[PDB]
Amino acid sequence: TTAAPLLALLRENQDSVKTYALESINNVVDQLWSEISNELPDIEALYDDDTFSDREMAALIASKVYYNLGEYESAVKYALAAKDRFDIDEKSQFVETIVSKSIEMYVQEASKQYTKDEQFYTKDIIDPKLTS
Amino acid sequence: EQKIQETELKIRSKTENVRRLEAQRNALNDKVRFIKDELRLLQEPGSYVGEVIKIVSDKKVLVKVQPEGKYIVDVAKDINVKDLKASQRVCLRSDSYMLHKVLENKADPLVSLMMVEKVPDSTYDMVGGLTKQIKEIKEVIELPVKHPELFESLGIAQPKGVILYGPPGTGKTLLARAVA
Amino acid sequence: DDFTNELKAELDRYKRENQ
Amino acid sequence: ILDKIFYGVLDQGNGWLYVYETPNQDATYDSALELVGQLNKVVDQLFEKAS
Amino acid sequence: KTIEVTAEINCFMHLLVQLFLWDSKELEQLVEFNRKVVIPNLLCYYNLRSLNLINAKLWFYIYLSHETLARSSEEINSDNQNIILRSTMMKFLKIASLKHDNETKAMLINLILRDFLNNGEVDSASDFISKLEYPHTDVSSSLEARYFFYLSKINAIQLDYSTANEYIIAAIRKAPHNSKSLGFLQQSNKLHCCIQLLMGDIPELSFFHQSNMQKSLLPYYHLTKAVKLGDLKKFTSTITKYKQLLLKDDTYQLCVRLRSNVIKTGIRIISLTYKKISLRDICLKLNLDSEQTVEYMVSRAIRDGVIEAKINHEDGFIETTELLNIYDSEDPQQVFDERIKFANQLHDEYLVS
Amino acid sequence: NYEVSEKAFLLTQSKVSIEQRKEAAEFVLAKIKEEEMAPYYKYLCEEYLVNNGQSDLEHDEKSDSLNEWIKFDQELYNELCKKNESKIKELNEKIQKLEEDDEGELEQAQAWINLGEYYAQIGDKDNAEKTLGKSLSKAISTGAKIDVMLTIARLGFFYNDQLYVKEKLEAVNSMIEKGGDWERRNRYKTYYGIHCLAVRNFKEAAKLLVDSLATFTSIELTSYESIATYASVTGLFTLERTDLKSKVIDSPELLSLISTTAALQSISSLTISLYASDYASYFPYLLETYANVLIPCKYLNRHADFFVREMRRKVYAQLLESYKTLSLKSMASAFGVSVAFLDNDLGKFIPNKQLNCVIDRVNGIVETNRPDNKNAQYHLLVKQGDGLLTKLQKYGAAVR
Amino acid sequence: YFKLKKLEKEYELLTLQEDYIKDEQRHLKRELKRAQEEV
Amino acid sequence: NHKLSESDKKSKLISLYLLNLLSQNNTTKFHSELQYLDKHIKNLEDDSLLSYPIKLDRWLMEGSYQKAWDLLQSGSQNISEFDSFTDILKSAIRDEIAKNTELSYDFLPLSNIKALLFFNNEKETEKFALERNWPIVNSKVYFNNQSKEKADYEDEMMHEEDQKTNIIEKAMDYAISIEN
Amino acid sequence: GVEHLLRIRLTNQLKSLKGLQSKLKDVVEYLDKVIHTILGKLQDVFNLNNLQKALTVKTNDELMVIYISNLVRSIIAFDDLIENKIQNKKIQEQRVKD
Repeated sequence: TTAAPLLALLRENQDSVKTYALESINNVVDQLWSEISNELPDIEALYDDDTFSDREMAALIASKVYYNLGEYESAVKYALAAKDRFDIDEKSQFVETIVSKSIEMYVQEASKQYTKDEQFYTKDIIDPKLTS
Repeated sequence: EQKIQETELKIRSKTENVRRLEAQRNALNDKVRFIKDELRLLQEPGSYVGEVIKIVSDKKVLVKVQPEGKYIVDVAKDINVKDLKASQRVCLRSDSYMLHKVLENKADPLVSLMMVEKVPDSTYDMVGGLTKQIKEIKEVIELPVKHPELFESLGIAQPKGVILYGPPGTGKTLLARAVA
Repeated sequence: DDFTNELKAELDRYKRENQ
Repeated sequence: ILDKIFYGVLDQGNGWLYVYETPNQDATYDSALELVGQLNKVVDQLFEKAS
Repeated sequence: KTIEVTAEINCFMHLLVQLFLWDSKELEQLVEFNRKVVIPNLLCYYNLRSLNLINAKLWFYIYLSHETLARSSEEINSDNQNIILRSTMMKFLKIASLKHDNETKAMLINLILRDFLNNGEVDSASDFISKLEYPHTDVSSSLEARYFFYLSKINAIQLDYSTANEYIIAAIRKAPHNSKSLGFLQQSNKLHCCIQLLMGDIPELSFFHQSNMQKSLLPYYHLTKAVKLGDLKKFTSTITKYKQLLLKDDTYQLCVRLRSNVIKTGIRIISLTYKKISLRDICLKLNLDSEQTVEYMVSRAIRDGVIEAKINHEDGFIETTELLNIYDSEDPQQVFDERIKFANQLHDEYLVS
Repeated sequence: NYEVSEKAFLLTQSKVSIEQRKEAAEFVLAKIKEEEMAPYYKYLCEEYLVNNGQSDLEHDEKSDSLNEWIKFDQELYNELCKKNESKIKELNEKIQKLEEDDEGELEQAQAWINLGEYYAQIGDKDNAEKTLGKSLSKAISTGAKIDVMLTIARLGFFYNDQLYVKEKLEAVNSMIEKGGDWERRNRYKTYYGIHCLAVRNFKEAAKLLVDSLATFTSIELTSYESIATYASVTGLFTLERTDLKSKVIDSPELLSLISTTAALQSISSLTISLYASDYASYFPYLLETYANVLIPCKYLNRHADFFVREMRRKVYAQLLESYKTLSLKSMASAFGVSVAFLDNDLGKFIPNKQLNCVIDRVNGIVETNRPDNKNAQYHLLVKQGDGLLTKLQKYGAAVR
Repeated sequence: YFKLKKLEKEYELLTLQEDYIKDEQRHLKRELKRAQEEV
Repeated sequence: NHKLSESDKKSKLISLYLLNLLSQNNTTKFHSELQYLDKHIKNLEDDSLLSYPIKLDRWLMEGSYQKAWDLLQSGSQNISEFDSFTDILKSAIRDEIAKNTELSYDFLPLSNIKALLFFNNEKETEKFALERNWPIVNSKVYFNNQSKEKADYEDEMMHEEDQKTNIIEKAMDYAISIEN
Repeated sequence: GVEHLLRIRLTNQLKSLKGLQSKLKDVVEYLDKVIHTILGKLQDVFNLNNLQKALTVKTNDELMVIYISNLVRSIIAFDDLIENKIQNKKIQEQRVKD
């Protein structure tokens, strides 16, 4: 039970090299997670690039790991940024759990925001992603 | 759906806390009430000690009370008079004249003098030299008391009295205690 | 042990004659 | 010295008497040791009864 | 309908259980079927609240056989089978929620932790422990000891003698009854003895004599004496003899770890208390231990904190401190703080009950 | 009872001097087949097979004795049986008649006392005990306790049991009455000395054993010689030299004792040694005492080199305190010990906290520091606090 | 979600009682001290 | 477990890998790698190649710096690709050996320190003594075992004053445990 | 009657600093006035934290014995508490049975 062949490739450069690993890692994050957590700084590093636009796919893997650790606010954010790979109709243990936390977060924000404003959900004061 | 479960869960955490905390609140609360009850209690004029002369059948007991003279009182509704007996030292109410408790009965040594000694401490192992006496004393006292049935079956009578005569104070009084 | 005390006895006795 | 009336020592290596005496403190090894002994016994008794 | 469905699900748990240990048809053969009942048609039925309607036994028995390797000795030499089981159980640990499924969460931790300890990285440990830490009201005494034991062993590898000590001592409390006073107690006890040796030295062997299996105790005695008396020659020759022991226990690592300590223990016995102690006596002893590092070793010792000293090699003398009436101020400060903590915890235990 | 037990112990614990084993085997042989005691004879034969000095003959060759019979044997079952028939038959008829009539409450006890004789003699434990214990339940004289007290004793020496013997010893002693009575005290006093020397606290033993109010024998609860030697010997080991000149050469009992025997080397030679403060004299004497008195003994064999090591420590210690800058070259040469012995057993002593000796082994010089200091008390205070502490975690393990 | 609301009602009663008990133990304790002095 | 794609350069990579792991100074990683191997016994002992890194790891712990240094210099493997590690490993040992020496000696000759550090050129030893910041007098190095305040932190060590204060707070913990 | 109508360390220390602060104010005011008894007093105080420092070291060894004493005391009390739990236990068990 090793993620090490795949994890090793993230530390090398060329976009092709990064792509080949990502998609292998994606399927088995939930399964392989103990090893994958230690490579977490590097996976965040893929995300922070915007010349390499498979940022969203990094983000999705990273979210899974963030959940398992118990940083739920952080996972939720990365899950949003993943976009076309966050699908809520798939309904796994992954998807269900971060969805729960997402409604939670809007609700919290929506208390504070109602007292200030009466139009906020139509505006860019709060996250369109959250809204969508 | 998940949200609903977590809340359900928060309920389970909350009840255990109330239960532990609630039980201590009862105990401490009770301690305040208890003192309060004593504070009220203490304002009685007290009870008299009295001695039962005799129980009667009428639901009355004749009591010779020690601070005062002698009184006929009507015992409590919580006991009979066949739930009592004569020679008991009693606590009688000065207020309602009912035997609130019975203590203990007057002890067997009484009058100018007289000594009763329960469990005699002497034995034939406490004095020696009694090889001559041991067979003799056994038949005269032990065998009739311990077996009445023998004496009866034989048709020998039980002796009425025994007289012991000897040099004084050697262990004559001591032997009597042993056999007892 | 039983053995030690003896080994030691013998060592002591050897010194002692040369003491 | 063995009887311990005055705390000196004899210095065989040079032929002097040297001041051994600067004193100890009592009643603190002793105090503890007593407390300990009673307590262990009191726990043991109570345990038999409980069970 | 409620009653009927529960009754079946319980019935199945018994049936599989009875069907292992004493009524199986071969444990390895049966694994497939166990995996089949769990993954479809069981987790799917549960509403994420199970603690008693799934049990350690099913995963314990399946995994136990894969590690036995004498009723199995694989079925694929690629190692597909066992890797997949490690993944499937790792996947389950996600499925046991971080607010619910609490007893079942812990059972997963014990199994996963074992497999890494036998043969793997044991810094993979680090995540599992953090995840484990959440309010629990349902994790049993047996499971706790098992936890403590895996945890100590890991920390022992990492070189924290102290952490593993507190945990190991805790382990052998609570759980041991008559079914945990058996083989589990023996594994635990081996580690508990070792740990004391590495941190310092082990208490007397008198206590251990009547509280454990005698068969184990004789090899443990042999190992402890060699370390305590401090002779290197004793330690190797002993290590050679109980090869079979160290292998069964999964403690071949002791041989590397204990060795430094033995050589240290052999200087320590010798009470270098006088103002100067001659160099020659210490060189004399060391020669048997060390063929080229007589000066290095005496130096090594001083840096460690075994003896405070001065050496000159010109004058060839060791000057040292008194290794007898040490233990002074602030040694009570450490004791005073630590002993109060122990007292508060016991008072707390009185209040709860 | 005691001379049988004593010579069976002596017999097995033999490897030196011909007449010891020979004479032992003869007395054991004579008594144990007269007596209905099969099971200790068996034990004797088990324990003394594949040993030197054999007086067993069934396959052996290792025999050095001139008596070729102490093997478990079939003659046994004719001597034992005709006696066992006689005794069972007499006693059966006797118990039946006495108990029918119901004469007294003290004939009844005499009838159950006869089965405790019978039963300790064949060597049953539990039958002997509960047959006699009836008498104590039907307590009506303190006699009942005296039979309880005697029976634990007999059995005790035969088995060589500390623990249920201690338990029964305590329970019967403490009971209803207690008393200063002579042979309840003589028996309590030796037996307490036995056990506490066994635990290795040793001071507790000393407190009762060294002190004796018995100037004459107690036969089968111990020989006069036997207790007396044992009290002097524990005296020496475990008590100070301030104590020694007080009590352990200046009690008037010891004086009538040293009159006729001084082969005990501890009522004479070692006591004198200790007083005089020597260590040129001492160590020779100790070895001679170890062989002559400790190893024949049933009680002081088991404490071997501990007994040795602490006494050599005590003598070094009383010297170490009296002097300061001390010439180890001079000591090691001429106070009757070898050089090599002196260093390594001095060094064996030092880490255990048994001497505050400030050594340099080969530079030839020793100095002295105070034997107590603040540090020494703090270290041992800490020892006892964690002793205490652990037991409470145990209380809160099963309860709670 | 409608469900959740039903569960909040039962939760809310518990939180309010639980906090109230704390305040009570503390008053009771002072009152216990004074009243003992009064008897 | 897998047997069917095995080679002998395998033995040499894993050993290069253990050593690489050693120079970085992580005991836990080292041990972890040994466990990972197919068996504990078979692999560690059987391989000549594996033997070099375990042996070096034991003696580094032990204090037997000189045996380990000597073994790398003379080595077969030294020619190959232990060559790479030799320069890192040398600096690491010499650093440890300089600290042992700093503690142990009040004074020692300059000639002695040049040989222990595994130099034989006078000049290099002056540079290293200076790096370490030791005064040197003529013919001799003098050592100062030279502490400073701090080396990271962790309170019970004083952000702002008083272990006595740490006692007052931990006193509130045990004095709250009394009153109530 | 005073009570009838109405029904340590931190304070001691706070009041002390309060004092120091006031002593300081007075001095600053005096300094303004200048550019006597008070001065003499300030110098004296100073002469008699610094001087105390060395002696506090001795106090600590004696205090450490006192902390070890505390350790024992908790254990004696603990013994009475334990007893209370058993008595309770017996009652509880009897209650269930009836």
